Amino acid sequence: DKLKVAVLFGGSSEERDVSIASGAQVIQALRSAGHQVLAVDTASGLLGAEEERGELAGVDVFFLALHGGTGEDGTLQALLDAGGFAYTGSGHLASAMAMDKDVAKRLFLAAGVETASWLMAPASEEEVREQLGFPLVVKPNSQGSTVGLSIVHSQAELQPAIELAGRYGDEVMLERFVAGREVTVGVLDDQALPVGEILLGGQEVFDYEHKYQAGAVREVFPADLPPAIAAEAQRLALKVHRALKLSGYSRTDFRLDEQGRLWCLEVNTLPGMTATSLLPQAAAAAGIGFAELCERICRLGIERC
Amino acid sequence: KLKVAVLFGGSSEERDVSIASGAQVIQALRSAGHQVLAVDTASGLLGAEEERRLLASKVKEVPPDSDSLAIIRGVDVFFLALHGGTGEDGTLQALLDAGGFAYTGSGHLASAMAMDKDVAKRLFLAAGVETASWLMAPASEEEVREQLGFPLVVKPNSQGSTVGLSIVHSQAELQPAIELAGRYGDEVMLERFVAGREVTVGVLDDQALPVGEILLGGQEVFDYEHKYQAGAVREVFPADLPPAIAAEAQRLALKVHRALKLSGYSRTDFRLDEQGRLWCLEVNTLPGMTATSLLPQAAAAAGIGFAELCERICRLGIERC
Ligand SMILES: Nc1ncnc2c1ncn2[C@@H]1O[C@H](COP(=O)(O)OP(=O)(O)O)[C@@H](O)[C@H]1O
Ligand SMILES: Nc1ncnc2c1ncn2[C@@H]1O[C@H](COP(=O)(O)OP(=O)(O)O)[C@@H](O)[C@H]1O
Ligand SMILES: N[C@@H]1CON=C1OP(=O)(O)O
Ligand SMILES: N[C@@H]1CON=C1OP(=O)(O)O
Ligand SMILES: [K+]
Ligand SMILES: [K+]
Ligand SMILES: [Mg+2]
Ligand SMILES: [Mg+2]
Ligand SMILES: [Mg+2]
Ligand SMILES: [Mg+2]
Repeated sequence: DKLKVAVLFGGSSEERDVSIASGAQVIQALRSAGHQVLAVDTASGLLGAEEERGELAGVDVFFLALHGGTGEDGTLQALLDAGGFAYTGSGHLASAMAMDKDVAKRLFLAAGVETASWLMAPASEEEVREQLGFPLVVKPNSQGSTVGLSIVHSQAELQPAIELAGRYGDEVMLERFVAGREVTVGVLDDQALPVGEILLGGQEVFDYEHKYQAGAVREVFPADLPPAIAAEAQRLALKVHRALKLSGYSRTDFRLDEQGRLWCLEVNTLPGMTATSLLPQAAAAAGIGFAELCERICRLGIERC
Repeated sequence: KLKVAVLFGGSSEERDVSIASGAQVIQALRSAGHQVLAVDTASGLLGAEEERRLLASKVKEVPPDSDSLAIIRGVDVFFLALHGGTGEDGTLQALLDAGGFAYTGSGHLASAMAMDKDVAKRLFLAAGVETASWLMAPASEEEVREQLGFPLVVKPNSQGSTVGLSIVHSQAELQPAIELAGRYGDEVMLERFVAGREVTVGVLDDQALPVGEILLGGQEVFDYEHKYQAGAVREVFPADLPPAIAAEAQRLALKVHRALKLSGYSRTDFRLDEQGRLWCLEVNTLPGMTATSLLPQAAAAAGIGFAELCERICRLGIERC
């Protein structure tokens, strides 16, 4: 039968605007399926009639429409664990691991999932030149939505990029740049969804502004890939999902180089659920509408907790 | 002087060990001139009468049974004298993060990884630290014979104090050991048994402490009774090891401590086989501070008294948070 769902969204991370967009979509979708939905901005509280345009007693599950920060890195998950509350997405350890890109890439390698060489800042000019080369990617260790990320083409560009990434967290990653195509794989309850490609044109990376403006980039589900490469991307994403002990759903990002080899960048335990977002498009390609997707995520969270 | 809240007790199978650790830490910090509040996380901030009775309780031969645990279930720094469960697996750490409180030991990711022995061992190998072959239940008897063979160790993935652990010498013993380990958590490890010597390395503030050896006599493993009954086993600090082996154990323990992003202090356990190879079992982020505990003995061997050790752990927590 129908659920009472509290959709937690907003928060105080650099991905707050993305989270508000996700929360708005999920609230409408679950209401469309006849569930009772309570909208909670975790930076303010329970929204009234106008703001949407005690009561949480009897809530079956908290839908975590949050992105980044304490909402995605395990902190909120542990808070809800300690309160005995059911929630969607991955648990405390799994969420904390997937947000730490450094730790996650060590586990990718342990699972047989290819990933680009990297160093954590600070790194000397010698270490960078010997192990990484140019161009390279500087990114915060625990951000999302491409926040804080720079492409570094020469040694003189490195320090400003590290300082930029350092404004968004305590650790900074220097990663070998993988030239090629942009591929992403959603997982829903231990099943891979159709692979998607993001067509970047002349751009080096998939940045914040192109991730969340409608029509800024073309996104193709199922991607126009040789069947064996798409099957490999799905095989690897499931290995990542299982390796980090994720639950419910996830979305894994790959770079596909000009030689046909896939390189795993990261996995996201709370991927975007907006209109332009990648995971809903992969689900729709699999035949799963957005409302059904939201309900299934709810029930997977209930079963786990 | 500081104002310290010592959190202890909890509702894990290591509750009695935690009470014993908290009692020592509270006593030592009060001797050093600090104001100390005692907090059993199973109830709350204790009054003097409930403090007096709780802290006098000694660790028993067996851990607190499930039925007993069912009934149980201006501060400068929170000293976490807890062991296991939510007190050590990152849950409480995240609680304290969210409240902006300073606490001792490792953060919430680091604590969660060290309690998950499976994940920790993957990171051991990533850091160049040897560790024994292992499988996670469910594993077919076919897989077990092919990968591990006998003897092997069955242990809960996320316990401590040797709770739920069995040595399996034959096929018939395997299923009962897995059922036992499953009464103490959701995940169960099967690990190749390493015959040899029992070696442990404390770390304090990114420095290794003198290596210790636990002399087990004829016992194959270091169990709950022998860990906490006084005089049950002889423990040697600094261990009587070839210097190159002790120095390698210390190098590896520091690699483990840094690999899992631990903070403050830790204690890493190894088995040393007859060929001189070290095999890393686990690292503990909230090691015991009881009167029979290993970390205080390593600290003492480095010239660090117990009260000073407690104070230094406090200040490392304040500086981190
Ligand atoms: N090593 C790399 N090589 C090439 N492009 C990269 C690399 N790392 C990141 N990028 C680009 O930056 C984007 C964001 O990187 P990602 O690692 O997915 O972090 P985020 O969590 O911010 O999405 C990717 O979608 C990709 O376009
Ligand atoms: N693979 C193994 N080989 C030999 N002895 C083991 C092994 N694993 C555990 N033990 C024994 O069991 C004890 C507890 O195991 P450990 O991995 O340290 O778990 P705990 O977190 O319960 O201390 C060890 O001190 C050791 O005596
Ligand atoms: N974390 C963002 C927001 O929702 N989905 C995301 O994926 P990412 O941009 O991290 O690749
Ligand atoms: N976890 C226990 C209690 O404090 N220190 C301990 O180490 P372990 O027995 O886990 O090796
Ligand atoms: K991530
Ligand atoms: K441990
Ligand atoms: Mg991400
Ligand atoms: Mg990404
Ligand atoms: Mg342990
Ligand atoms: Mg141990």
